[PDB]
Amino acid sequence: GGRIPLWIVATVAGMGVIVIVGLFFYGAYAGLGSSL
Amino acid sequence: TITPSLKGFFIGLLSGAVVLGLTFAVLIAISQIDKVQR
Amino acid sequence: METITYVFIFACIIALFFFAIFFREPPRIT
Amino acid sequence: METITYVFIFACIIALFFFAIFFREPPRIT
Amino acid sequence: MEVNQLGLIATALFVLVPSVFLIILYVQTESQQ
Amino acid sequence: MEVNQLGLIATALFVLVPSVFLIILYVQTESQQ
Amino acid sequence: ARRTWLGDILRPLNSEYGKVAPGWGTTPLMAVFMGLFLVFLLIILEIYNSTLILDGVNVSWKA
Amino acid sequence: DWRVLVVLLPVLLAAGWAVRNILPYAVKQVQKLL
Amino acid sequence: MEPNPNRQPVELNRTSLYLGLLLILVLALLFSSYFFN
Amino acid sequence: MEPNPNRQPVELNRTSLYLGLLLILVLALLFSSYFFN
Amino acid sequence: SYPIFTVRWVAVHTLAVPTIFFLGAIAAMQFIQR
Amino acid sequence: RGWFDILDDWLKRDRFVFVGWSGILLFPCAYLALGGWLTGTTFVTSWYTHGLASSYLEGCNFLTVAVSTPANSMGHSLLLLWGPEAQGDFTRWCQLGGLWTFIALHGAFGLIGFMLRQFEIARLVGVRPYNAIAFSAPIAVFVSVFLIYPLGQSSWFFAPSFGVAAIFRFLLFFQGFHNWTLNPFHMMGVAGVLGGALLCAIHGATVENTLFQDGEGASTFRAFNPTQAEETYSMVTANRFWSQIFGIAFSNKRWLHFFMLFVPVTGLWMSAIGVVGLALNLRSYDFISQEIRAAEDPEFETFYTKNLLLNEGIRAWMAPQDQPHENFVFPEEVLPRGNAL
Amino acid sequence: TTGERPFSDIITSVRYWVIHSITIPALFIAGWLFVSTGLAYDVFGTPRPDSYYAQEQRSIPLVTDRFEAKQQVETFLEQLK
Amino acid sequence: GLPWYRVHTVLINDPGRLIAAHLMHTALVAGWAGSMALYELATFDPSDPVLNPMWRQGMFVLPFMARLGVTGSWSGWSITGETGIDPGFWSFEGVALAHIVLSGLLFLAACWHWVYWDLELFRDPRTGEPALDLPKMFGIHLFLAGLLCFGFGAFHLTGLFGPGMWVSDPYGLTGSVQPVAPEWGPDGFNPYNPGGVVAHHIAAGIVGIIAGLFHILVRPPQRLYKALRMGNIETVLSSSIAAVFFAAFVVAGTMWYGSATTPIELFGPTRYQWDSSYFQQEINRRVQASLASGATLEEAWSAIPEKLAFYDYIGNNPAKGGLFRTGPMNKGDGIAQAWKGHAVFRNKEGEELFVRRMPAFFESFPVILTDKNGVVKADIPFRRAESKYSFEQQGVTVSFYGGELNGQTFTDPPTVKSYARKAIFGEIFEFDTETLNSDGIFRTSPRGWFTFAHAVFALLFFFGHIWHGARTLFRDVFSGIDPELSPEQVEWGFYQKVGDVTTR
Ligand code: CLA
Ligand code: CLA
Ligand code: CLA
Ligand code: CLA
Ligand SMILES: C=Cc1c(C)c2cc3nc(c4c5[nH]c(cc6nc(cc1[nH]2)C(C)=C6CC)c(C)c5C(=O)[C@@H]4C(=O)OC)[C@@H](CCC(=O)OC/C=C(\C)CCC[C@H](C)CCC[C@H](C)CCCC(C)C)[C@@H]3C
Ligand SMILES: CCCCCCCCCCCCCCCC(=O)OC[C@H](COP(=O)(O)OC[C@@H](O)CO)OC(=O)CCCCCCCCCCCCCCC
Ligand SMILES: CC1=C(/C=C/C(C)=C/C=C/C(C)=C/C=C/C=C(C)/C=C/C=C(C)/C=C/C2=C(C)CCCC2(C)C)C(C)(C)CCC1
Ligand SMILES: CC1=C(/C=C/C(C)=C/C=C/C(C)=C/C=C/C=C(C)/C=C/C=C(C)/C=C/C2=C(C)CCCC2(C)C)C(C)(C)CCC1
Ligand SMILES: [Fe+2]
Repeated sequence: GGRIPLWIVATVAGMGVIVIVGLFFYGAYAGLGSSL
Repeated sequence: TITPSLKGFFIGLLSGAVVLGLTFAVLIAISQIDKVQR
Repeated sequence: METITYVFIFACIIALFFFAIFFREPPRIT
Repeated sequence: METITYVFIFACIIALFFFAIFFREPPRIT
Repeated sequence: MEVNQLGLIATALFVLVPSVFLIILYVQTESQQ
Repeated sequence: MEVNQLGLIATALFVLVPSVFLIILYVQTESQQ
Repeated sequence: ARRTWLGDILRPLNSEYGKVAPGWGTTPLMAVFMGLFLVFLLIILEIYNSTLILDGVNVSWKA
Repeated sequence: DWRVLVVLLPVLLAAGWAVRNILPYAVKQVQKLL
Repeated sequence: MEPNPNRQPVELNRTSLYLGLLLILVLALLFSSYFFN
Repeated sequence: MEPNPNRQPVELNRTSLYLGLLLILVLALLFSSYFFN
Repeated sequence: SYPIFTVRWVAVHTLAVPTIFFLGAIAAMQFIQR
Repeated sequence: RGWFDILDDWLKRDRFVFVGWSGILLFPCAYLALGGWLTGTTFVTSWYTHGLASSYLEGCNFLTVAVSTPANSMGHSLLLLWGPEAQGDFTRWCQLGGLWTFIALHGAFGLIGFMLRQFEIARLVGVRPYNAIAFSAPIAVFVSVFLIYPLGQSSWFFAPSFGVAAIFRFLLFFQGFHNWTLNPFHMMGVAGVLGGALLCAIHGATVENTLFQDGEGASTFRAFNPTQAEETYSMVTANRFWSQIFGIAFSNKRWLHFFMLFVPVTGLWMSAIGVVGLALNLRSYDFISQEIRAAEDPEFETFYTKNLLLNEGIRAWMAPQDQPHENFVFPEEVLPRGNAL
Repeated sequence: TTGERPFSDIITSVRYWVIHSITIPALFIAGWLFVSTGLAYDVFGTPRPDSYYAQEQRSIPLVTDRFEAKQQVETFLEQLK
Repeated sequence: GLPWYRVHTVLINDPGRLIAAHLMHTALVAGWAGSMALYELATFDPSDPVLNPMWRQGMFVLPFMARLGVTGSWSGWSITGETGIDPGFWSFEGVALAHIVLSGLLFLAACWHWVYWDLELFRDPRTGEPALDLPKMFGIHLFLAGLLCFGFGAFHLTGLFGPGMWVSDPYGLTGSVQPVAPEWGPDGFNPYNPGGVVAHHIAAGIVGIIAGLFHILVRPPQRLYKALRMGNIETVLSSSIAAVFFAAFVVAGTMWYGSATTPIELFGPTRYQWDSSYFQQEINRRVQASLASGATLEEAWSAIPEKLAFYDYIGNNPAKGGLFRTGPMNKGDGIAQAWKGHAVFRNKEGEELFVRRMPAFFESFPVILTDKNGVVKADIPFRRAESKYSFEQQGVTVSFYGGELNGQTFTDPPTVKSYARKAIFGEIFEFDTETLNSDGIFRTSPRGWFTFAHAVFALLFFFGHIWHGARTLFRDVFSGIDPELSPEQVEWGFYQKVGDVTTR
């Protein structure tokens, strides 16, 4: 069946990718591995 | 007469047979239950 | 002898270019 | 290198004898 | 320069031997038909 | 012995070059009819 | 074809061409020698590798 | 010690919930199998 | 003697000749420096 | 281009190959001692 | 009308399940300080 | 129809992911080699084997994580978990570098399983196993580099460590110590890879620019049916284009696509032979004639002598840190350096 | 084609998200607690930011023996006290 | 016509000429062995087995003759150094002539089996077509191999009817050919036990006889006959090549790592004896053994044999050569003449400094001297504007003990640096660099060239196993795929089993 539209899923799934990888670039400037 | 390395040799030898034993015991069991109809 | 050896091999490759281009086996449609 | 060069040529001439005799072109009559 | 004394004949036979092997095959092919 | 260095490649090519000339002509003759 | 003196003494050895044993034959028995041959190689390999160290087997030049 | 457990209940609770939501459709899968 | 039933002629067309001579030549142009050393 | 009518095929029978191989192998064995010198 | 558990289902969760575990671990690592 | 033929049917069944007899060997070996790398680069360190950090848990990024080789004191040990070195302890096993051999060997048998997978599917479908033949070159590279090379040297320590920047160190190590760029077998391998990339680009562009008009849309992708019996592009036009542009051109599809197999496979096989000799330090490092007169002529300078000075800099500047087991101590006054720098 | 249900029919169904809306946060939280509790350091023996050297130690605890490597390691950890 | 890479396929269904071709390759191989042996005998220098042995002159087949008991020459010398011997006929010149006389007899046999190819033995009597019963052929040829394997170990190796094999002490100083008794204990599987090599050929020879008798009287199963294409002769080539490169990796490894079948007096030392300082430990252990018994420092180092000091030195490391550095090892550093002695370095305080030895990885290595604990105290600086450890400000002297310069001490910096430059190689030796015009660049031993050659050949024969292996299993689609296949045998979810029309 097709109850939940796909373009809704791809948008929320794609927005989940940006949130996670954005955190990984954030951790490069603080904590371990930030040269400081 | 038995050295610890010779002991552990039997441990990896038995561990491989159980992995190979359970792998085939399962696959054979599934091949019998889900046969191909001709 | 080395320089003559290298120049000779290079000259044969350039000579092979002329034969492979202008004296190639002619493409042919059936 | 000389001794190897002389015996190599000598061996070829002997090998040439074996073919010129047992592998000659048969002469046939007609 | 002080090169290998046999590098000349090694290179000469590296070219001559496989070249005439292919020449022998091509000439006898064109002569068929 | 202190022989000439080019004598090796002189003999080698003196044998090889006219040899392959006759070999090419023979194999292309037997491939005919 | 042509015959000889020797190739007839030889003949019975080259005649049963394509003849076969029914079914699986001695295949299950063949598998157990391969199993014995594998563990054998695994032993001599781990002795040379020094993963398996036996008493009295000093794997070194000093033997 | 105790941390060798604190981490696996989300695994166990997610597995526990995954069983209850599908098994009526999974018992139909192996009933059809036999 | 009876001819042998198992023989077939050999061919080498002109393109394979150029390809063979090419491979042989640059292989020699590459290794010649190492033979001289 | 129309083909050239002046073309002829070349031949060299088996006996001529042995005679030629014999000539240059003997000429080489004779002159090789003077090439090394 | 389709089965739920297949060989494909096993291959998917052999990668999906251990993956999502590693994402939460690496996400927590971003808040480790010296 | 015994138990063997019934199990044969289940393995060779047309499902989403074909299993087959090769799957009993491929899938676990491939899954545990991959998962072994992901488990190592996320948690496991390289502190006791190299003095390094190599995991996300310590602060490394995607470029700097790695699964480093065991220490030089370990020799060519298999480093089994039950072996005499780790004694069954998993924590000590990870600290001694056991994950490296875990990935190197399970990965080696995984490559065997993937090639047996190519033979198995090619037979049932009914095609020639040339794709399996081509896969021999990647196996030859992995066997020569990851297995034969460290077996020829002192231990696994000098084998490639599974990581992006660790591979980069491997590249620089062969230039400083082996002069691997001058080796004529790597030169042939270079021609295979770049020559392979050349044919891959020029063949795709030639096809896409000699197409026939089989539709009416400006995006010509849909004017092709797999069922069709006609060729989708003109072999005649493409031949005349390259004959006038470059001098020569293909005229036979079967020889063209085979040439696209021969070039990259032959290149990789040659490079595999190259480093097999590097396991015995049988390098292509020097030209004797160049060195002998350069030693007595202080004004003879070539691009070849300038590279060896760079290798003498690489070796003297990275050795104490890249080989900590040797306990290299180089004072400041012995380090080879140029002017000012 | 091969009988399996299409992925688009699944990842757009409600029931798939009735289950998976908690399975992926659960395992994501499972990943988090493995690191925050510190179990990751002890399972794999990875040094903590305060566990690379001793206070005045500045030489790498490199393993130099093979058959007593498990012991040289354990010797190097007891120096951290 | 046939392409150039398929011209030898005319022998697949011609057993007579297939035998004739195999007779010619065997005639070619044996001819090389005799030719390579005669060339080596003409360039060999048997006047010094200590500092100029066979593995320093690039001898390849000479050690293989010496391994199985051929040690003497008709000229009167022996590779052990003994004069006045009489090896009979089976000398170096005899075995070389034996391989030459043999090589001619195959060449004649190849001509016969080539002209008379149409032998009735090569034809199946029921069908009248060429046929070889390869199953029974395997058992017959294996049965012979099992006999020749048991006989080689029971008579030749044991000395029961033969010379034996080459054995030596762990430090390769007193090598000789001795009969060896078989070792049936666990130590028989030690690669460094000569007894196990004897027991192997005896035990495996017996099993070869049993297996050969089995494969002669027992016919293969119907499934393994069909699955392996036991009617197609090329399935043997696939499996034979597979076993061949398996044995090539074994001999390549045992050569590089060292075993009881590759002595160090016949092919040189190994790479790993320099990494572990295997020879230096024995040398020093014998020096303290002399010093403890009251002998002077000059007498302790003079008791060290030159043969032992020649091993503890990097020029004999098989991991110091180049791919295109052709020739013998003597062409590199020179022809070894004498042991100059053991150098001892001291500063002005009077403590002994040790030169850091060169690892096998480095083409060049700096000169650094540490002390008993490893603290750097002397070196040859690069930049000197801020040098702190040069030989002058430290007063580094060099003294020798044993050898030629025994008791000599040098103090001027230029000459002390000269010996310090050589100390990175190990024990210092005098070389004759003029007889062969040595370029001073290291070369590898026969041990390295054998390892390099067979390791490369092993990898090349892996491709032959899978190529000729795919030729036997995919013989039907060799010239292409069925020209009326249809998008239904290939369509998914159609056939339950991929390629089985019996399941729609
Ligand atoms: C396709 C299956 C497969 C294969 C081929 C391998 C292959 C390998 N694994 Mg792996 N492994 C697998 C699946 C597999 N793995 C799976 C699924 C897991 C997870 C459960 C693991 C977990 C694992 C670990 C943790 C380790 C390996 C290791 C190894 C290597 C050495 C194993 C060894 O010594 O043999 C062992 C197997 C045998 C000897 C088989 C012999 C069995 C035959 C039939 C004889 C029968 C025995 C008989 C009953 C007598 C028993 C003796 C008794 C009387 C005492 C090797 C590369 C090691 C490694 O690479 O470390 C560097 C290692 O430490 N494996
Ligand atoms: C012009 C640039 C250039 C080019 C094109 C090459 C080309 C090559 N070099 Mg060279 N190199 C160069 C310059 C160059 N070199 C320079 C300047 C240096 C410095 C000296 C080097 C130093 C160097 C070294 C030290 C080595 C090479 C090697 C190679 C070969 C790589 C073979 C390969 O694909 O391995 C890639 C590996 C494989 C194909 C193995 C198969 C791997 C499997 C199939 C992958 C499976 C992955 C699986 C899906 C899981 C993935 C998951 C993961 C992504 C998360 C190739 C011939 C290597 C070589 O000769 O090999 C014999 C080698 O060891 N190079
Ligand atoms: C198993 C083979 C083998 C091995 C290991 C040796 C080993 C040795 N021989 Mg011997 N030799 C052999 C076979 C062998 N030989 C054969 C068959 C012959 C008959 C021709 C000889 C004739 C011979 C003579 C006459 C002499 C030696 C000598 C030597 C020594 C030095 C070797 C050297 O300089 O290497 C040099 C090796 C190389 C430079 C490697 C060349 C690599 C080639 C060029 C690669 C080709 C690449 C290919 C074309 C690219 C393909 C591309 C692709 C597209 C197809 C050494 C002990 C010398 C010695 O010490 O005398 C006592 C000596 O004088 N050998
Ligand atoms: C004992 C081993 C053995 C035997 C008996 C065969 C036999 C055969 N092979 Mg195979 N092969 C082998 C090993 C072997 N192969 C190995 C190790 C490889 C991997 C390199 C191959 C790769 C291979 C391919 C890819 C093909 C064959 C083919 C063939 C067939 C025709 C060969 C031919 O006409 O060549 C004719 C060869 C020439 C006219 C000239 C070749 C000269 C080479 C390039 C250099 C010179 C080599 C040198 C003189 C010999 C030294 C060898 C020594 C170092 C060991 C024939 C049945 C072909 C086939 O299946 O046809 C149906 C085919 O396509 N072979
Ligand atoms: C770095 C270069 C490189 C990579 C990564 C690569 C990767 C791949 N090539 C494949 C195929 C091929 N490669 C081919 C030709 C070539 N491939 C080349 C170069 C590469 N090929 C080159 C140069 C050639 C020309 C000869 C052919 C002809 C094929 C195929 O048929 C096949 C395919 O279908 O591709 C379309 C796939 C085989 C998958 C497999 O075995 O599954 C099983 C997975 C296994 C066994 C796990 C591998 C474990 C490895 C060996 C060690 C562990 C690696 C870690 C997991 C990750 C390391 C991370 C690094 C930073 C170190 C895979 C995607
Ligand atoms: C990565 C390669 C991508 C190449 C793209 C080129 C395709 C171009 C041609 C057009 C084809 C159709 C358009 C494609 C576009 C398209 O089809 O893609 C989307 C595709 C469609 O899924 P469904 O079958 O659910 O689609 C609904 C169907 O009705 C389609 O008709 O989804 C998947 O197949 C995802 C698979 C996830 C698989 C998870 C991993 C599996 C585990 C690993 C198993 C392998 C291990 C192997 C060991 C060796
Ligand atoms: C070793 C071992 C083992 C194994 C294990 C395993 C099997 C594991 C696995 C694991 C896994 C399986 C993991 C996974 C993970 C994953 C991850 C970690 C991922 C990540 C990703 C990401 C991050 C992404 C990114 C990206 C890209 C790539 C592109 C685009 C963009 C993005 C961003 C999206 C065992 C136990 C058996 C035994 C013992 C040992
Ligand atoms: C007939 C006769 C006779 C005679 C015989 C003879 C005289 C023999 C000789 C023989 C010989 C005299 C032989 C020889 C051979 C040789 C060979 C067979 C060789 C080969 C080689 C090769 C193949 C090589 C290659 C290569 C190169 C070149 C480079 C590097 C790499 C390689 C190594 C690969 C007699 C009187 C006894 C008796 C009666 C009859
Ligand atoms: Fe194409």
